[PDB]
Amino acid sequence: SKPGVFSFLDPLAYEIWMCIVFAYIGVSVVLFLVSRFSPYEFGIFNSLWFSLGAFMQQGCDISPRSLSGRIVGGVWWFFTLIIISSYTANLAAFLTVERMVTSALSLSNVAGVFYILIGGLGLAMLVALIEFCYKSR
Amino acid sequence: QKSKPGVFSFLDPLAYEIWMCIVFAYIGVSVVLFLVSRFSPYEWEFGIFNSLWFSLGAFMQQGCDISPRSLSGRIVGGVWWFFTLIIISSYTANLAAFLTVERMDKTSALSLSNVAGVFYILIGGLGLAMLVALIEFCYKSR
Amino acid sequence: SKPGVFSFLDPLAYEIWMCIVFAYIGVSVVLFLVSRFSPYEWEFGIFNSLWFSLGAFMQQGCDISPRSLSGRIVGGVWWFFTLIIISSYTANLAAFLTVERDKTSALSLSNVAGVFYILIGGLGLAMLVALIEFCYKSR
Amino acid sequence: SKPGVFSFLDPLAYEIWMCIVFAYIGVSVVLFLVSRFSPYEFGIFNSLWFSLGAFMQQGCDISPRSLSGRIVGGVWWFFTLIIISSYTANLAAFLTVERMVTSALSLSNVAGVFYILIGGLGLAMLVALIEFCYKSR
Amino acid sequence: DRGIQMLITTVGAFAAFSLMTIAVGTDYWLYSRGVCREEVMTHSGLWRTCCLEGAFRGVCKKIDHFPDTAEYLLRAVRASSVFPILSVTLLFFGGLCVAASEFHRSRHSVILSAGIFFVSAGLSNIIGIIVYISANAGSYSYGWSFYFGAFSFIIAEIVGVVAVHIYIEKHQQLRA
Amino acid sequence: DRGIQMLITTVGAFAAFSLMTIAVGTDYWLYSRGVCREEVMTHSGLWRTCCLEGAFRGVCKKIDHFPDTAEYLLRAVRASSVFPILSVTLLFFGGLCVAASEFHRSRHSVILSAGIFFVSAGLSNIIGIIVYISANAGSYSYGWSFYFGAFSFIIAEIVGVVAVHIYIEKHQQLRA
Amino acid sequence: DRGIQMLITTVGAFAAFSLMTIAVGTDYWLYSRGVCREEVMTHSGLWRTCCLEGAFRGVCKKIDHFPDTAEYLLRAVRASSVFPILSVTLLFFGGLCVAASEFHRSRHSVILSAGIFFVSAGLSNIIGIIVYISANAGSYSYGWSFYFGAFSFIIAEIVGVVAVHIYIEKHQQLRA
Amino acid sequence: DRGIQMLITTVGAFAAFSLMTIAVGTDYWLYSRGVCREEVMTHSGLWRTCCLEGAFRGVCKKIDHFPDTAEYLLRAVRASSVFPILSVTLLFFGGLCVAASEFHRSRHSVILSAGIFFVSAGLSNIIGIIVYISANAGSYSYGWSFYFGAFSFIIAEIVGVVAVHIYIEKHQQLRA
Ligand SMILES: CCCCCCCC/C=C/CCCCCCCC(=O)OC[C@H](O)CO
Ligand SMILES: CCCCCCCC/C=C/CCCCCCCC(=O)OC[C@H](O)CO
Ligand SMILES: CCCCCCCC/C=C\CCCCCCCC(=O)OC[C@H](O)CO
Ligand SMILES: CCCCCCCC/C=C\CCCCCCCC(=O)OC[C@H](O)CO
Ligand SMILES: CCCCCCCCCCCCCCCC(=O)O
Ligand SMILES: CCCCCCCCCCCCCCCC(=O)O
Ligand SMILES: CCCCCCCCCCCCCCCC(=O)O
Ligand SMILES: CCCCCCCCCCCCCCCC(=O)O
Repeated sequence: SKPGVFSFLDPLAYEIWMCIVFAYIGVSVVLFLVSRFSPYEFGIFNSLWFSLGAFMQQGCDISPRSLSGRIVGGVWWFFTLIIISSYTANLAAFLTVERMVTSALSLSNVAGVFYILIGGLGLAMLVALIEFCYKSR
Repeated sequence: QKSKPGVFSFLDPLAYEIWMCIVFAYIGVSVVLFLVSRFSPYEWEFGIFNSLWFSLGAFMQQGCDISPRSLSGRIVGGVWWFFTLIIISSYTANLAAFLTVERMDKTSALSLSNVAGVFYILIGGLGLAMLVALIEFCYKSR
Repeated sequence: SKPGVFSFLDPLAYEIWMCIVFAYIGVSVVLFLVSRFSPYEWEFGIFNSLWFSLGAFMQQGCDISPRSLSGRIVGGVWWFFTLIIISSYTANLAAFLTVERDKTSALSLSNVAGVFYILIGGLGLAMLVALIEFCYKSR
Repeated sequence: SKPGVFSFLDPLAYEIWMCIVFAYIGVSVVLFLVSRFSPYEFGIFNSLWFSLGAFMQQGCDISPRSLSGRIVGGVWWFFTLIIISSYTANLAAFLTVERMVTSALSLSNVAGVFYILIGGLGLAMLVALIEFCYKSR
Repeated sequence: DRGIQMLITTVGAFAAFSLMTIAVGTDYWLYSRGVCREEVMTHSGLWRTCCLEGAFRGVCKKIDHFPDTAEYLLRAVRASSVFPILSVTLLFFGGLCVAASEFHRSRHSVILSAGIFFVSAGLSNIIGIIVYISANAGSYSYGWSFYFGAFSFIIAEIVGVVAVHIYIEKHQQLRA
Repeated sequence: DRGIQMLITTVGAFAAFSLMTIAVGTDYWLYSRGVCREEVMTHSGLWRTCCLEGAFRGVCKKIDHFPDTAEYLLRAVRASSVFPILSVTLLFFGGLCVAASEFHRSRHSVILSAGIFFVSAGLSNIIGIIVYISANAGSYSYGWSFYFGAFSFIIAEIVGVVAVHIYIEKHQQLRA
Repeated sequence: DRGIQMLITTVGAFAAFSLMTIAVGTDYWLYSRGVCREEVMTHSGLWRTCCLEGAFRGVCKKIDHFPDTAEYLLRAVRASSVFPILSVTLLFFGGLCVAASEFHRSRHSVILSAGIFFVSAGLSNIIGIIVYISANAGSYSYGWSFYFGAFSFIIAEIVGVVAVHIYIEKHQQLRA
Repeated sequence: DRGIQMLITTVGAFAAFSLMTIAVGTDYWLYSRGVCREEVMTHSGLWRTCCLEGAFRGVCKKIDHFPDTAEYLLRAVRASSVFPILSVTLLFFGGLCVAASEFHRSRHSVILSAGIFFVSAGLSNIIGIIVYISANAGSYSYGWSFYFGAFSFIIAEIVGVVAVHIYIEKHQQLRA
């Protein structure tokens, strides 16, 4: 069949994606909570940014310093490593069993990520305009 | 038939001995990084707790808030980086092998049952973190 | 089947590579725009935006991260894009190396020679640009 | 056959490994050179640390700021991404065509990385002692 | 914005509790093809399964939750719905703390404890969802009861964040 | 570089608009085997497909875009080619703002508006390309019309950056 | 915590040494099927293999380590078990340094030496384990002797850290 | 340490040049099984192949080389050994600059240019190695000529870094 727009999600079941989102929220909220009632800048917005960047195995501008922050961060790092490796491994499986049955990936079976990307850029520009107008008045 | 997925089946790509030696290597690296960073009396941020955090983050490929600056620290860091790269690639590669060829070819999406263990460890860690935060609070408030 | 100098591009179609380049430029420009015209603040000029985006795609992390909500949305979707695309590259390369269209060989220098040539070409270009910058700034 | 101690190098040919080492040196030296004769702390040792960390996709304490430094860094990043992906992909190939001819990998076919690790720790301790004695006298 | 913050907290606490209690009560978690006692389209919940069509339509039978330590524990935990119920309990206690805050303004920790209850309720909710889905695995769709549980989780986490902000701002303002 | 910046902006605005309009008009997007009525080599644009060798050489015919809701939406969007046209519209408005900025020196935002329009044109352009490619493949080559679209995107983004720089410099010099 | 630090160091030094010495002595590293002379269940250490059920129950025999240069070196290193023995030696020297440090308060480096010895013992221990595992597999289970080795490693590393902390605190207080 | 730095620079320049020239001259790059004109063990270089045993032993021919734009260019570049020779040339010029430095201390850029030549020589060396290996691909082992080339690369890079450090320290010292 012709690949579907969001076919890049296929390696993991819908329930895994949904639970990833919930785990993301739970981690961000607990990191925020343990950081503000701890002896020794993880507000909620920065907690969400830390967690997002951790899941994408990207940069962190800040890492937790407390023991509780570091426990939260450490388990989220471990979860991320398993889940991303699982995505890659299962995608390799789907593509190897399809080749057994050029096989270069076509724009069509990653088109959804491009649409989400450009949608995000559009949304970002809109939010920038809104925030700017709000700060103007 | 197809063995229904176990909790902790996410550990299956690597033998139990590899996992236990990863944990020992982790401790050894953290302690040597601490040692070669400190006893040098020229300088004395790589205390033991920060050493453990640096090492953990290196293994999870999450990078760092601090990097070693000495030659000894950098040797330790460098070999731990190399070890990490080989081990994680090995995990991904062997998991791909297991998912492609059944050894008790349709290939199905991973189900929540295949990764449920990692979710339980995660939520366990969040619970533990909250408990430790309460304990720290009570200690430091008295 | 002689590998071919630029055979490392084979896992992804030519259209994906060209759209990656366009997405890269678009992301860099929007990150610059939503970081600047906000007159409340005015480090994410255009050159630094391009560097942030390049490092994000190569999964090399950053010297600077966006602090605004708009910058973080842009960064977040670019991070997600990067993750999917790179995983796709690795997965499809695993497919081609597993099934020929049965033993598996180690990759030979011929399979990755193109990447070496691009690397050494970049080093040569960098040295040339350094000389030019030096001569410009010294007069 | 029983796996060899350095069997973890098998996915890439010996010539690739050797050229990776040479490319590493060449990159580090050019980064150092373009950084010291550029208008606008990459001395030779920091250049060699930046490059090592880039190849291991383990981030950095410092990134180049000049155009020439960023070109060098960019091509080294690209090279790294292709080479690491190639390693993982070919290792997946070797392990799949074996399962098609214990599921889990054994300590024996990663034993070499453990030996290199502990060797490096020993060497690090030795260098620390040497440097300490040198700075003492 | 303390008035509005408290308004959001109270409304959200009530919303989370209502959604979670309805979800635990109602029987539209899963649309599958089982039997109320031939297989027909059903609609199961946490406790009962019911027929969606045909003669026995509207007839519901207690789920035989039961027909390997791990399988046993999962089946036990899913049978009793420990975690959905625990999340309902914690939401109730969080609501009690939020209500009690106004009637006792001397002590600060009341609203903080509200926040902590809500956060904990969300965590229990997550564990419940995972257990439920995993136990089912051992075609289909999810009903509106399932999504009521999910929305309860989201709202609970939001209310927890707002409660902790109230406590933080009280201590920040008073201390300085 | 103020004068030079404005010159680059104006020339670039015109160049981007011209390239994109030509691309949307001309019929050399794709080189493929088909029939404009055995199938011969042809060339297609967004609207017409035309044979370039044979008895019917130089003949053209309207593409039948409509010979799976996602497939339907893709077919609709690619049939209207709303995105290339929207890119041309936004380039037109950006050019108009650049022209107007020369008059209303009092209001800075005019040139900023130009900037934004150009940036947005670039985004719509990229969507266009993806949709186009995604719909076609659902051998061949790309003609000069396609590359005119691509170069339009690049120039549009460059001009957007330069325009925003002009506005930034205005609001910086004003502060000085 | 100075007194407590030294108490932990001394107790830990003794514990690590005792555990590692017992582990190297006792014969419950591996549980596997073999013959100490059909093959019965047995238990092996570093040197002796002994049957634990059958006619010859309680019988023991020297392992034949030597029944491919890398294989030869592995066999050699695992036959001598140089690394577990070296770990015991270094733990002994570390303990001796800890005892001596109580006397020569003038020379700080004594306790630092203790630290280093313990750390080094840990490393040799890990090499031992890897060599052991690598050689064996070239079903089964691990006995309490193996886990004594593992716990020795952990305690050795902890005591090394504490010793280095003592030395650091000495050179810090001295500077004050 | 300027005296020692200059000593290292001169000795290293000579060593790199000697090693690279020998490598480009000698004929022990590759041990394979070809023919000097049955297949026997040979020992090829950049220009000639020779028999290592049997009757025709000591007899050397010329590598055919020439016996698909990419394949053509690779074969051309490898046939002429452009890059090894270019690396020899650049090492020669670097040595000339290093020698000329002392006889003309007025101008600084001389040693800087020495460093740049050496760095460039190393890069050419790398390209040569890659081209050579890749061209061979289109059992075997590498001889001592190959490793002479490799060591030339390493030394060239180390001399380049020392030369640049001489220049940097001269400008740093004089400027301040
Ligand atoms: C410095 C602060 C660090 C604190 C944060 C570090 C967290 C990182 C690691 C988490 C995984 C740990 C748990 C690993 C899971 C063990 C599961 C297990 O043992 O399973 C037994 C097996 O399934 C029998 O059949
Ligand atoms: C801001 C500073 C950034 C500057 C540094 C960024 C470097 C990153 C990218 C390098 C790869 C670029 C070259 C990609 C290789 C193209 C090869 C190609 O087009 O091949 C044609 C094909 O093989 C026909 O058959
Ligand atoms: C910047 C300061 C310097 C940083 C510090 C340096 C750390 C290097 C880390 C990892 C690479 C080294 C590990 C790889 C060693 C190779 C092992 C090997 O060669 O084994 C194969 C053998 O040849 C059988 O063929
Ligand atoms: C504090 C941080 C602020 C947050 C910054 C925002 C960036 C979040 C990043 C990426 C996720 C977006 C990608 C996921 C898009 C969801 C749509 C989707 O996958 O569609 C599937 C479709 O429903 C078929 O069934
Ligand atoms: C930090 C974690 C957040 C990561 C964001 C990843 C994006 C998740 C998208 C999940 C959407 C769920 C839809 C499933 C797809 C389907 O079944 O068709
Ligand atoms: C650097 C630390 C990374 C985290 C490593 C996780 C350790 C997992 C648990 C190790 C113990 C043994 C687990 C394997 C048991 C089995 O299923 O056979
Ligand atoms: C974010 C920038 C990452 C670098 C991306 C590399 C781009 C490679 C070159 C793109 C042009 C087309 C290459 C494919 C040609 C082909 O072989 O068909
Ligand atoms: C930053 C780049 C450096 C990365 C270090 C990776 C280690 C390279 C090791 C190469 C050794 C060459 C031996 C090849 C193995 C063999 O053929 O048996």
